[PDB]
Amino acid sequence: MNTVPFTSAPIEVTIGIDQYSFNVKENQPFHGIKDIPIGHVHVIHFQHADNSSMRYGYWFDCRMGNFYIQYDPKDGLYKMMEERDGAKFENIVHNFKERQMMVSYPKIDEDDTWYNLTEFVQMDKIRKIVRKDENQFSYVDSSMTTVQENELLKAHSLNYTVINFKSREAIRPGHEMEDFLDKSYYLNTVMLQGIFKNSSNYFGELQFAFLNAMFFGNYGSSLQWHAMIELICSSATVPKHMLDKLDEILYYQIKTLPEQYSDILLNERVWNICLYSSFQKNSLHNTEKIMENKYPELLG
Repeated sequence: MNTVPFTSAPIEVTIGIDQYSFNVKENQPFHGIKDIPIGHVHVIHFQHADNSSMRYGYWFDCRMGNFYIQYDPKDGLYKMMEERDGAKFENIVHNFKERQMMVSYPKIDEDDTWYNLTEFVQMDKIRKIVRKDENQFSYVDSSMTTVQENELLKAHSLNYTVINFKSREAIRPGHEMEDFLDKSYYLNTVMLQGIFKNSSNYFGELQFAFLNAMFFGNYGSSLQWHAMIELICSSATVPKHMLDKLDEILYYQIKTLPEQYSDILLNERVWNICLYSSFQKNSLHNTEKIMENKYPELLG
């Protein structure tokens, strides 16, 4: 299907669906979101009126089942659920009067923003990162730490591939100076060939990390997104089309960020290195341009 119904909206909440956002008044007859473009992952996210620091939400793919949202009194949270296929369900969810109480997913923008933010993101990879369980959708919130964050402090965590520059996995014995300065071995042998297998899987996790940082204020995800960028930029040897694609991917991401700088969304230190010092800095034409236009404060 392409509708995500809500049982009701008993409490005031700001609802995000992908990059769009609307407010639902307490007990306003609201019964969900209709006309969702099938065949991209999607994310629905929530922020309550009384809670500013806490965002929470669900990544899902409408091709994998029928999902709906139900408010849980115990928890005071909106929860995603799966509903088994059925004629009766279809008939209530597609009823004209019911659909009049739903908000329509906005007609696609000519920049094709969502597709460009999620081109490489795949629901099955998302489930491997977030939690392998009985649900086909994945819960994320502002507080979830990453496996990496969990180790820096020496199952409810974000299992991103750990990208550790100071680690011995980054340095070949006998190449201590070379691999410290040039991350090509780490990027190509360890990460691309060993772990991700290809650049699409690498970009998928980079895109997912970015979206979590942005929609949930998840710092661990911001950390991951920056690390994945810096790993490419600080490698003297990068597969040909990978560099060109990265500039385009980053451009859309920077474009979608809020106008107000936030140090949990953009890392000034890393961005200054990538844009102005890194080996691949010249490959980031479009990204550099929008970064300077949008956030001159951070850059000089």
